[PDB]
Amino acid sequence: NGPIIMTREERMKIVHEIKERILDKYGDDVKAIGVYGSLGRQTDGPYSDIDMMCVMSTEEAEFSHEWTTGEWKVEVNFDSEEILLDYASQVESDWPLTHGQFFSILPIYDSGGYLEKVYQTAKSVEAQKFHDAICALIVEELFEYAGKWRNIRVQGPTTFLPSLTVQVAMAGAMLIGLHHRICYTTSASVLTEAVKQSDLPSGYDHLCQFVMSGQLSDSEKLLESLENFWNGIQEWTERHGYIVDVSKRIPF
Amino acid sequence: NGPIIMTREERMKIVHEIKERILDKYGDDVKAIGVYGSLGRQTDGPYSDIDMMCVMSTEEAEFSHEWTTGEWKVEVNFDSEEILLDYASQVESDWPLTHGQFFSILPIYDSGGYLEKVYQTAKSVEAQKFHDAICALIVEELFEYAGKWRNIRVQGPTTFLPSLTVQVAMAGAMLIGLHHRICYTTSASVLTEAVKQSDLPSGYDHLCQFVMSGQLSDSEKLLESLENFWNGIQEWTERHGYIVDVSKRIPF
Ligand SMILES: NC[C@@H]1O[C@H](O[C@H]2[C@@H](O)[C@H](O[C@@H]3[C@@H](O)[C@H](N)C[C@H](N)[C@H]3O[C@H]3O[C@H](CN)[C@@H](OP(=O)(O)OC[C@H]4O[C@@H](n5cnc6c(N)ncnc65)[C@H](O)[C@@H]4O)[C@H](O)[C@H]3N)O[C@@H]2CO)[C@H](N)[C@@H](O)[C@@H]1O
Ligand SMILES: NC[C@@H]1O[C@H](O[C@H]2[C@@H](O)[C@H](O[C@@H]3[C@@H](O)[C@H](N)C[C@H](N)[C@H]3O[C@H]3O[C@H](CN)[C@@H](OP(=O)(O)OC[C@H]4O[C@@H](n5cnc6c(N)ncnc65)[C@H](O)[C@@H]4O)[C@H](O)[C@H]3N)O[C@@H]2CO)[C@H](N)[C@@H](O)[C@@H]1O
Ligand SMILES: [Mg+2]
Ligand SMILES: [Mg+2]
Ligand SMILES: [Mg+2]
Ligand SMILES: [Mg+2]
Repeated sequence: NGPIIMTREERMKIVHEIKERILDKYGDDVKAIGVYGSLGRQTDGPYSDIDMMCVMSTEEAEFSHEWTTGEWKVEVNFDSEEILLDYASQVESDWPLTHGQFFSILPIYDSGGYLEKVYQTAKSVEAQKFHDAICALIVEELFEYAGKWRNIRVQGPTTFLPSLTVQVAMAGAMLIGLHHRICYTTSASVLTEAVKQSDLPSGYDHLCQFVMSGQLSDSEKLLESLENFWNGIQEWTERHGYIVDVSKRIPF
Repeated sequence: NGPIIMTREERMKIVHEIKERILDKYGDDVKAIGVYGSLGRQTDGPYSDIDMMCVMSTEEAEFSHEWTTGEWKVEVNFDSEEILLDYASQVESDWPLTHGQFFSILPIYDSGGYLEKVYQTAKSVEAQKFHDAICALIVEELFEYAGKWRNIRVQGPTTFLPSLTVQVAMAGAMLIGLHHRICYTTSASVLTEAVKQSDLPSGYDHLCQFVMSGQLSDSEKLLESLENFWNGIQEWTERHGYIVDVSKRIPF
């Protein structure tokens, strides 16, 4: 019934059982096996799960095995070296949430320093990619969110405002992480680490304190905190040179 | 800045200006042009944006133009017929959130009934795809969320509980939408439409009204409501046959 409590040593025993199954099934096509997530960081809790990544020599390989035993859960990703390195150098809007997995890999099997290659690739991403992701985030996510809460103020529904506020605070956290080109430790610590960073957009800290405390019932204060954060954004982007093109009416 | 107030008539003027550029640039490679989102449903609000889809004849075409003028925002997706039809028949975990776009397309240009083809494809998916997506959702998301809030109870951080509770309520809404094979109208109405459907898992209704009202500060009331919803999941999946074999420790 649900995830049960497990200690670190029992989880690692499962990891090596899976590693032996992987090597028995795929043999010399396995280049490397590593553990990421909290278990790879050696900070797994009693109810933490298991996340493993495998580097294959197998040409264009990209698949995953994700299952439960009813008591615990495992996910194993299988990728070719080319596919994995390409993904590790691609900066999407949620890069600060996702790509921390490449910075604390616990090696389990490695025939040729592949896990070190993935780490070097992830930490050497060209600065321009973060600049482009920040500008895309403002247009694709933040500008759209602003239209949604401004609609809520004039026509509702207020029952969406708590969920929307959570999404906006998360998007702002991604914006800060992209600026500092720093990945957050884990999903549970995204907002906690975001508000402790420097160069915050004005109004972001105040907005986060609603989400972190759970006080999301005052719709008129939420709308005002969102509006203050939005105004802070375009300040913030012109100070750091993240300028968005608003000049073309049809840009194709 | 942000999105300004616009009327429906101003939005439709922009749509026909964009369609007119599309035909000039791509000519006979344009199979169809349609409007989706709230404008395609003719329920756009004062701050709503513009969402358009374009079916191309050029095989493997898949690109998008998404921009702002500082005052309003537009997104135009360009897809080949095969890529679009394939996507319209694939049932992911967020299918109830995304695939409503194929059920209320406002036609603007159609050289061969392609927009009707996309609609028929979207509504003619065999039930097995929804059964598999429901089972995948429980393993990949709900079981994982249960481990995360159980970690919060024993080790924190409690500041993540409001955001996690919102994610669980959304995942439950996807679960209900997949069961009934009905997509939600828009993101703002996901929770409102989810709790009005029949055959809900026990405890989901109570959990949603925490999220819909914004009262997410009582951490222990949230944790108990989450556990009740999780218990409701097990009876609900048991009763409807969304069962996966969980007996093997490594099922590959
Ligand atoms: N593998 C290389 C590369 O991966 C790409 O795919 C992405 C992404 O699409 C995929 O997400 C998976 C979903 O597609 C699938 N439906 C369910 C899986 N559970 C998803 O896995 C990822 O998301 C969960 C989130 N619960 C991660 O588990 P966890 O919370 O325990 O976190 C462990 C560590 O992983 C990082 N992290 C945290 N949150 C996320 C999210 N939301 N996405 C991705 N990574 C996250 C964080 O550092 C944390 O410490 C799970 O580990 C994670 N794998 O996952 C991969 C990227 O990993 C493409 N398939 C392709 O380009 C190529 O294969
Ligand atoms: N086009 C065929 C197919 O699309 C696939 O791509 C997906 C998905 O990856 C993509 O999401 C876009 C992001 O990748 C991009 N970074 C930013 C874009 N803004 C995203 O567009 C989609 O998400 C927004 C969410 N705000 C949608 O806008 P909106 O709130 O105005 O909603 C309009 C209508 O669209 C439906 N809807 C609602 N929420 C969503 C979300 N989260 N995703 C997708 N659709 C949503 C709903 O019915 C509502 O009435 C935006 O319209 C939407 N396009 O978008 C497409 C899926 O549409 C692949 N690229 C590929 O398989 C192929 O191209
Ligand atoms: Mg984990
Ligand atoms: Mg995991
Ligand atoms: Mg819209
Ligand atoms: Mg839109």
